[PDB]
This record gives sequence, structure tokens and C-alpha cells, in this order.
Amino acid sequence: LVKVNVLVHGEVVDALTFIAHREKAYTMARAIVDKLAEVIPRQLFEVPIQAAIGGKIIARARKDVLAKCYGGDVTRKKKLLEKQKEGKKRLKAIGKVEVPQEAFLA
RNA sequence: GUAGCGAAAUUCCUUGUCGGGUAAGUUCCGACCUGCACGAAAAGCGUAACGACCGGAGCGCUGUCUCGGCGAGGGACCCGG
Repeated sequence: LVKVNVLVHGEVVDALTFIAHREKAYTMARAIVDKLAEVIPRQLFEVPIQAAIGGKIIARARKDVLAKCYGGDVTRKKKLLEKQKEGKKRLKAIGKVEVPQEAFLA
């Protein structure tokens, strides 16, 4: 029966996982795990909430300023491209919570 | 770098998260504090009244727009110059 869990950037997530018996691990993985996407996205980080059932992960479930200095500089584009790129590393980390549970449970 | 204020006639990231105001808002208000790059005399913070200033919000009244319709007269037209 084991105890198939799940993963979601954070940890422990809502409150799933039971007992994956008879390959039942991935059996429902591509099902429940792929919970659409919590209906709500919250931010543009795109956290990857996998399924820490008991591995070894299993399941596998941003402003637009860049184009404004138009017509040139595959240079300066990059300059302003890194600015926000740094936030992600400082966001997902500092941006505690990021847990939008209590959606539909499906 | 004290106080004090803070995502503001400064916050890149980045519509930043919580909150409210509204059907739903990157607008604004409130706090939030990671102050990229605020800061004590190139003060700031507060702040009455005053303002042909910027910002929201609501009520009113209501052809901007929802869709116009007709009229009025001065040209625009034909002839005369």
C-alpha cells in the first residue's frame, strides 16, 4: 500500500497521499497530481509542485517589459532581462507561503 | 545613517504580496519592509486653511458614447458681379 505523497515547491502541500499499492503510485499520479493547476496561479514564478510520494519525485506538473527597446540590442535586452531574472531567485525564496490551497481538492 | 517615513511629482525586478473601496483594478487609498537607488538644511516629517494642480470615489442632472433624428440660420450650389 505504501504512502504515495506529492510535491509543490513548498512542502507537505494540502493534505494528500495515502497508500500507493500495486504501482498505484503513478496510477493516479497523472490524475490527481495534475490537479489542473489549483485554478489560481498567483505570481509568475511557475513553482513546480511535483509529487514527493516517496522518492525520487514522480508526477510532473513575468512582466513583458523586455520587448520595448525595439528593433535592436540583443544586448540591452539582456540587460533588462537579467534584472527581473534575479527576482525569481529572490522571490520564490523570500516569497514565503505561495501555498494557494483550499481550491477544489480535485 | 539615529529619528522619521516608506512599492510616493523616487521600487529595476515588478501588474510585490496581504487589505479595502467597487461584478470583477498594473488606478488610488493602508499597512506590510528585502530602503536595486530613501535620509536630516540640495532638511524631512507632520500639517489647518488656500489653490483655475495631479488622483480616485459617489450622488446629481444629463444625445459624449449606447444609435441618432430633425430643425434654425452663415457659407458651401446656380445665376449676377
